[PDB]
Amino acid sequence: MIQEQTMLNVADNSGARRVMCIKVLGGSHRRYAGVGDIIKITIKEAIPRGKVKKGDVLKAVVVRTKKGVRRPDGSVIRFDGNACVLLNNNSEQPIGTRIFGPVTRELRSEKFMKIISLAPEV
Amino acid sequence: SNIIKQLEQEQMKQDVPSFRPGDTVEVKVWVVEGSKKRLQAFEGVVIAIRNRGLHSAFTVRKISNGEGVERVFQTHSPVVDSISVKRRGAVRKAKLYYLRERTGKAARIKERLN
Amino acid sequence: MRHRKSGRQLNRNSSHRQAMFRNMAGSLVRHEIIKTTLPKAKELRRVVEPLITLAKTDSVANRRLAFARTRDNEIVAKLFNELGPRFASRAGGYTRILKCGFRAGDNAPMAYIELVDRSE
Amino acid sequence: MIGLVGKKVGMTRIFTEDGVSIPVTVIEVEANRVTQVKDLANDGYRAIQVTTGAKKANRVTKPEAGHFAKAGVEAGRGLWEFRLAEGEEFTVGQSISVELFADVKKVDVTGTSKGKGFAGTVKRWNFRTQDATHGNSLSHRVPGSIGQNQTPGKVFKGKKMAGQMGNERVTVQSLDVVRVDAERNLLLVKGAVPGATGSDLIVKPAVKA
Amino acid sequence: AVQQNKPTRSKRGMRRSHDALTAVTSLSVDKTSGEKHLRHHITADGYYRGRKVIAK
RNA sequence: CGAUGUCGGCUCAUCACAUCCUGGGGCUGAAGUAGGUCCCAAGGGUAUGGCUGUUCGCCAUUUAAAGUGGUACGCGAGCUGGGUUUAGAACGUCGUGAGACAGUUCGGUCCCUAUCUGCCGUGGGCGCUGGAGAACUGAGGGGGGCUGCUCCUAGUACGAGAGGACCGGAGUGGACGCAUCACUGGUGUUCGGGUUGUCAUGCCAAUGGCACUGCCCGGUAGCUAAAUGCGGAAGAGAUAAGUGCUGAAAGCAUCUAAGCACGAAACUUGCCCCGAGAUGAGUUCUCCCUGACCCUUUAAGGGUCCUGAAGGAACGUUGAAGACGACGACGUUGAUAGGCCGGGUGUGUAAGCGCAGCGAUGCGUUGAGCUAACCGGUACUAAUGAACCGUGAGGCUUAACCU
RNA sequence: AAUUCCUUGUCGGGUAAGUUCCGACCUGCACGAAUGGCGUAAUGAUGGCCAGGCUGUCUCCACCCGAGACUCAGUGAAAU
RNA sequence: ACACAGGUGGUCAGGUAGAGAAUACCAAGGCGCUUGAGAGAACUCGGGUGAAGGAACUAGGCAAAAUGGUGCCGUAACUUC
RNA sequence: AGGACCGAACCGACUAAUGUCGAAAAAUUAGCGGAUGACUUGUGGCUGGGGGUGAAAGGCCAAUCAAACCGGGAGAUAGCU
Repeated sequence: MIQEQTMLNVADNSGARRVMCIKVLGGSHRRYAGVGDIIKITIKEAIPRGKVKKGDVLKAVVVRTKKGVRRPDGSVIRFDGNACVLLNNNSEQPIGTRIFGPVTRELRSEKFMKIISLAPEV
Repeated sequence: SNIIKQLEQEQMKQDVPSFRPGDTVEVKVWVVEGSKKRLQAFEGVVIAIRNRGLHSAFTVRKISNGEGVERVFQTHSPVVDSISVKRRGAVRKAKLYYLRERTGKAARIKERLN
Repeated sequence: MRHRKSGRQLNRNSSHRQAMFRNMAGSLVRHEIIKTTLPKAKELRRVVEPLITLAKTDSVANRRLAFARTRDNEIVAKLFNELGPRFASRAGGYTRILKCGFRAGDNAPMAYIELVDRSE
Repeated sequence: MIGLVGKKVGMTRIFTEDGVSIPVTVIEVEANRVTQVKDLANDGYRAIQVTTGAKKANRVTKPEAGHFAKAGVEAGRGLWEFRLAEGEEFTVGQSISVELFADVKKVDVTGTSKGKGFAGTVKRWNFRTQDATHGNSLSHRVPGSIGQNQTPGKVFKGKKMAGQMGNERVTVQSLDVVRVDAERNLLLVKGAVPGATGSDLIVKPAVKA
Repeated sequence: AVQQNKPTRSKRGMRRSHDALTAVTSLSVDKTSGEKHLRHHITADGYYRGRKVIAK
């Protein structure tokens, strides 16, 4: 459950380390983000050598939440600490070549094939 | 109810290996990948067990690469192939929710070995 | 909306509510009959009945649990020796509620909650 | 077509072979004997009157006991009515069973909802709670403004206010059927139906076919 | 929260209509004593349903 | 002017159409996608934030879109008091001065228990004409009506290419609304456990009181959402703007004059809900009551004696029903509530004794003991036999029917 | 600027976005030297602003324990 | 104005924990605040917990939460030292 | 040593909530500030109406103050209601 002003943990080594969601995309008057929705975020802190630095405003997609995604039977795969994978504005295509931590099967939507095919688990 | 209880016991799987909360449990779960019904594994520590007959469930906490995963499981589900206990853990408290904040050597528990 | 809830509040805090039955059950155990408020009588059945069924089989563990509740020695002495083994045949429903007019000071229904005994 | 009277008996779940769980509601539907067939000569409209369950032969009344004797069937609890579609005709004495719902796919479960009691305007009409600080005095969950001023000079009829929430008679539709048992007299429908465990449930096929 | 015009005997009279007291007149007769007691309540002498239960 | 509280915000809105979106069209300097503008249309929808007291506005990011307005520039006996518009104070400024400045800045008690109308709920009385118990019909009234994207059609039409549809169908989302706890959970001061201080139970032990439940770890039933289902419709009738056919007046021409046809989320039905107090009081079905008397102002009359049926109410046990009434269940020919039994769940290896250890403590007995509201049972307790209200076959006229 | 009307001056910082805040440029509507000028450690129930912590302040409320509200019994007001 | 949650100077001032006349539980000693009985709606008041998020609220972090003790290690800019 | 530091009694009264025909004609509750000093307090004095006192607000002087109260000028006067 990610609404605005939520601090996240950067899953990819694009350069960011701590980001904040400025607005949930995918509909009007939307409450919060979730599973694998697209969100427009800002970076609150980046590493000195990353591709991106502090102050940028670009898209992202959640991969791990503490709210947890629900399997079709009643199983949840809750995690510890919210995460996201950075993406370019116009092109979905992520920025980080490596992904730290697991992702979930619900993220598979062909545009995130690049992401799941760069996952260390699940 | 004579009806509700009847509708449950006919759907409950007969062989569920018993285990107290805290054991190192490995669970093989059926996973569906497009056109393949693969059987991926999941081994971790049980931190909670809910007994509700047919609606019974249990949780398993695995400290994966980087950050930890807390995955629950439906006991009487067709998705849960097998359940195997590795290390019979010894704790004297029902739910190990004090373990969600412990890490490293602080998280480890005692073996039963009675 | 209290759907399917149980346990009358009796216009008292948690402490006082528990504490009054501990004192009230003592009066019922000691005199075999009391005169209280009608709603207070109906709630006393939920406390005494266990304490009597608890006193069926006399032991070392039971004489402490019957002391953990009621906090008295004369109550535990009267139970387990005279009251306790006396209800041998009867299974539950040891007490009896009988309504009696109203309290002549505030108009509250009164009730004589007694045990099915008193053949002295 | 027609509907059948039932009783909600808790909720459970079914596990499909692939493992997908589906929330189902156990609806007992026993022998729905038909007491009165309504004719267009007496009524003008076409319908049937059924009953189910069984009451006590000391609690049932003389006026209604004669009604059952007029039909011949046993004195069941309650009496309901279902509309006919002109392509059917039932007989008095016919015991309509749950087997009629074998071919159906979507039904409209109808039942008396749970009595929420005299609820507040927040709990009832989904109002938004005002600020619980910053100086707010004696007003955190009230309805607030209920009108304009002098020009209207009155509260418009239909204004959402505090009233009896619940214990109404709602109709949940398009619930997909799952299993129809004739032996145990059951009916499994996906989703949650109205009413508490142990109330009536008029069950009829979907009008939105 | 203050009245504009005072009501009358007509208005004050209508409001007291439903607030009229009840009449029971269903006094029971005791099985043993044969006295008048309320329904389900004990008699003035402690007798109830025939059996003397208060022993007083 | 023997008082109409002033801006803005919160809350809650309802209405107009001069329409921001979605729906239907005409024209295009409309090839396509996408637009401009005009007409028809008010069913539904119609941002979140930064700065500002601001309405406003600029900015960032969205959205199908972020409409303009009325409603005392809606809304203080609903809230706020940040601004203006008290007394203190100071700055620039004006004045010799007290002081003054929609110039500025810091500070500054915002009253009310609702008789009436209105409105949301919910009963009592009576009527509906013999009384009662039910089941409906349905006049009429209310709710609901939003939409994105993806894919198929088809990368076809179109078009130098780049790009890239119409109509129609399917899938899956957001917001909103209704319902419900099976899963995920929160709560659960009535259940179990741990533990600090302390006082009491004579003391060890074991328990209990108090300290915000002492402080916390859990957690049943309910409740509930962040949880899970479901919904908006299709269609039909009659039309709007528009498109028409035939076709005169006016030999041609013309959608219109006669006549016939298509035509929108709008209107009326279709989907659910309330509903015969709809005094126009309707319909259907079943049930119960067919004793005599005197008077007479001989009136649809009065009063008494003999009978009081169906049924209602009352009292009780009460309830996933409820402020109180009301509504549902049950009242021994009993499963209504409590208790009891068993089970379930929770909690976690009681107590005692035995055993090892200098001791805290650990070990065995023992996953025992204790387990509130839950499930299935069992009359042990409490629902007493009765009395109360309600009557004795139901008016006048006329018509058609049986004698 | 507690002073600047024009003004949300302009530039830079901070924020994704800053009519307030911080450092400057002076074009001082109408600062300025004991109606004191400019600094200033410490101090402040002081004025404005930022960040960590922290949370039901809010997103959007949900449940629960008590005191009234509600019914019965006694006594019994007021503004108008 | 009252048998009014207010104001009224000095004195003695136990036990355990504790620096303490703080604070918590008790002693000596004195009390249950002169309306009660049910029910367990909205709403108000005083509180408790809270998923995910963490000032997005608002004029403003007002309020709540959080921090809190003893000993020890350690402690910047600036400074009237 | 200290108009020193933290902190009860004590004195004070910044925020917030309740209260607003209140329990109270400025209090309650939860937090605040000073707390060896220009501190605080008991007791008894002394200063008085254009006067007093005032670490100065036009505050305070018996719930009344940009000139108190009681009585008397006085039935002031009132182009006003």
